[PDB]
Amino acid sequence: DPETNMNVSEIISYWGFPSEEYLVETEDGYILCLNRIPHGRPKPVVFLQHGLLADSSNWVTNLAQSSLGFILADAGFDVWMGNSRGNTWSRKHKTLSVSQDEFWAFSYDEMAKYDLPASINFILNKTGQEQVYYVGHSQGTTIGFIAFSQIPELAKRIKMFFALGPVASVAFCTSPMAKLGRLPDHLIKDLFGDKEFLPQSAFLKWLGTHVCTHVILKELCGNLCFLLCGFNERNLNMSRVDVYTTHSPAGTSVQNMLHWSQAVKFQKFQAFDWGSSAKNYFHYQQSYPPTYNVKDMLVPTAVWSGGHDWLADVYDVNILLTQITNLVFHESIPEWEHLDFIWGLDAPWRLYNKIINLMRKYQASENNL
Ligand SMILES: *[C@@H]1O[C@H](CO)[C@@H](O[C@@H]2O[C@H](CO)[C@@H](O)[C@H](O)[C@H]2NC(C)=O)[C@H](O)[C@H]1NC(C)=O
Ligand SMILES: *[C@@H]1O[C@H](CO)[C@@H](O)[C@H](O)[C@H]1NC(C)=O
Repeated sequence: DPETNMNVSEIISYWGFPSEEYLVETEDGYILCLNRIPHGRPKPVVFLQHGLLADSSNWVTNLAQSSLGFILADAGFDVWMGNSRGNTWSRKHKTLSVSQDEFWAFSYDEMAKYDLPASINFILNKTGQEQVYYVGHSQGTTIGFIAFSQIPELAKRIKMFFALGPVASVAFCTSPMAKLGRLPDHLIKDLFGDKEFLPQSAFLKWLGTHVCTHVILKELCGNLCFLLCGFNERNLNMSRVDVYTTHSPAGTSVQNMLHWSQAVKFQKFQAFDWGSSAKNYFHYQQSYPPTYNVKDMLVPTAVWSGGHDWLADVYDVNILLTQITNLVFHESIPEWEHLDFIWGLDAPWRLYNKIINLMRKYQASENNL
């Protein structure tokens, strides 16, 4: 497969689409790579945000008529895809080197606080548009829930929020992440260091111990993304595995994994606990981390969840839906697993078509004013 050892711009150009990349600088000096599909093979803007240990690839890794990024371009949208700090394409800084611990001293807190405002405000300036549609998967969902409840000036800029496999609280997840999560913070630091989260073969074998055993592929259990997220074999293109395997995982910090462990352990949707009153005060101007309330998020939201989703589990998803003021739509696809939202064979007709039609319903209402 030519897409395996290709960059995200090369994949877009391979499928016959216009490709554009942009370097954006955050308020805290990180240099993010934005991917753009300006037209199909001024238009309304859609911003696609990847999840845990992923990248822009996620929206352009199936075929031209089965990948969200590509179908949105063909449906008449100006497609923008974000890359979270620390991944393959966003591992540059104005001052810091990738060899310094301070470079990796971030979690999804900084992604929501600095990556999203910088990325969205760059787009709105470039296009001249006043608003964007926001689509998030997995961790991209939580970045949205934080950014849009914490930054009301940014929320105003969002027409509609499409949450695919939504994650706020991760209190009841049964994914191998709750296993890594329930280890003490000092042990995670001891095993993986203070920089990039790079687990070796022995750790992934331990994380995989009798949880990834009623699977045909099994090579998928060696992959960090497939392991933490979970895959539905009834709905994956098992011939495309090497494309998914090469592009994912795409990189994150040990601190981001520490934050996800704190989310499992404390069962609270909050900012990162730095370990002491003094350390927290140095970051938040208070001794305990600020809590994030989904009730403060007034953006019109459309939610898709999977009944067999390990990470964005049924129990946590049901709690979340009761907290979304202005829930426009919600659907639970009973057999879907976490990765089905981005790589499901049936995702174009059970998901991608509904997203396009809700955007058009919003457009019809807009054009009516
Ligand atoms: C499922 O995966 C296979 C393998 O990635 C896809 O087949 C490739 O499709 C492209 C575009 O049509 C061709 O250029 C390749 O030569 C095909 N073969 C291989 C082995 O890469 C297939 O189209 C995917 N999609 C579905 C829905 O089956
Ligand atoms: C992607 O590959 C193309 C072609 O080699 C190159 O021009 C571009 O700068 C690359 N982008 C990144 C982010 O590596």
